[PDB]
Order: sequence, then structure tokens, then C-alpha cells
Amino acid sequence: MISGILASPGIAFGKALLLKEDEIVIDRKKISADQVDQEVERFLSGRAKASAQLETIKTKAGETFGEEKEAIFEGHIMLLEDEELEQEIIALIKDKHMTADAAAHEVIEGQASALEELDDEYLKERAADVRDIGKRLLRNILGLKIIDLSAIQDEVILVAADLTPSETAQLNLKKVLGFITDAGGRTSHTSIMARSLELPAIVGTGSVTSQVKNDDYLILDAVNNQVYVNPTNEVIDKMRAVQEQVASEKAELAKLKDR
Repeated sequence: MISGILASPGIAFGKALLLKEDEIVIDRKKISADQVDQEVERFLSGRAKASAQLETIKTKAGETFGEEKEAIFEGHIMLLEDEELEQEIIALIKDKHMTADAAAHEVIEGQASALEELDDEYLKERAADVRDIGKRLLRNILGLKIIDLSAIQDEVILVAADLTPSETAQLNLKKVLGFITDAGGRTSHTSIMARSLELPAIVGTGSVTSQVKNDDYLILDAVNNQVYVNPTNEVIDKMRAVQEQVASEKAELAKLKDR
């Protein structure tokens, strides 16, 4: 009964790939002047990584969708390498004895919160794009593990509460079989992918992430706008024939030569 908004029609079979995230724990402990010097190297040299990460993703955005998307990630690096937000972070770590994780979170706490005080969905939706830049920066300071979605080797379905341009900029469109997310969809960056690529997808799933686990066997219908979870062979075998009869009845468009 999973009623979504249906992005594009089509039918695909594959295992559920649930993208879960480990909650990050920030340490609010005060360090000693003997560990402050290390925070700067962890942050200074750390930025060497975050700068290299987004940079590497920046080229994937231009080599995957094309140039016009590089300008968006190009400014996202300027904000991260901002010499101004740099002096403020440093000072805090040294003046408030804050950890690069805590101090870095403070600045990012006002950049996102301050944009929420604006009355414009454009600068606001930027708040979500800005927080995403801090999240990665945090996982880099703690060297936390990063989810490598651009390294899939088995064809499966993609399930997630929602995906940000970055994830979509590095996603692999050669091993993915479809995109399923519970995001309103009105103007969800996901839909724009499913629409320009005409591939089949759904976005208003709502709580499928609370009904499916990863590895779960699913079947996307994108015809009746419905997803089947753990279906009996009777329904699979029965659809496999009719279903493929559609792709073949579609290849009947290849037969659009009789006319």
C-alpha cells in the first residue's frame, strides 16, 4: 500500500540497499594547552582531506552530470576554505579550549541556524546544503568511516530517507537499478535525476525506510505506483511473464515498423 508520487513508470527487481548512518558523538571535554597544538594539525591537515574529498566529488559532479554542476560544488569549497571561518574556528579551539569537533560544530551551528532565520526557501534549502558540508568535515576529523556508494559491485535498489546533491553527484548510474526515497518529491533533487534520466523511481514513499531493511528482496512496479515486499513466487513467476511481456510489448514499439 506504499503510495508514493511515482517519478517515472517502469518495473525492476533487486535487493534493498538501506543507507543507514551512525550518529556522530561530539566531545564537549576541555583539552589542555598540550593537546591544543594537535587540534590545529588535526584541523589544518584535516582540511587537507576534506578539501581533497569535496574536490574529488566536484569532478565527479562535472564528469557525471556535466559542468553546470561544478559551479555549485566550487563555491561549497570556498565556504569550507573560507579564511574567515578559519580564523574563527582556530581562535575558539585556542581561546575556549574547544575540540576541533566541538568548535567546528559551533560555527556550523550558526551558519545553518542563521539561514533558518531568513524568509526565503532558497537561502534556507542552502542551510541543509551547508550542514552537509559540516557533517563531512566532522567525519574527517574523527576519521569516521565514510559510506562508499560509488563502489557498488552488485546491482541492487537504492533506498534512503533522502539524498543530497553530493551523494547524487558521486552515485553510480551503471550499477544502480532505481532510486527509492521518502522525500516529498515536489522539487526533490532525486526526482530531477529520475526525470532527466527518465529512469523509474518514487519519492513520496514516506516510511519505507521504517518497513524495509537492507538485503530485503523487493520488486518495484512503478505502474500501479506500489512496491511489493517479500512477494511469493506465485506473484513473481506470474509477473515475470506478463511483466516482461510489457518490455516485449514495448519492443513492439521497436516493431513500430509495421506502421
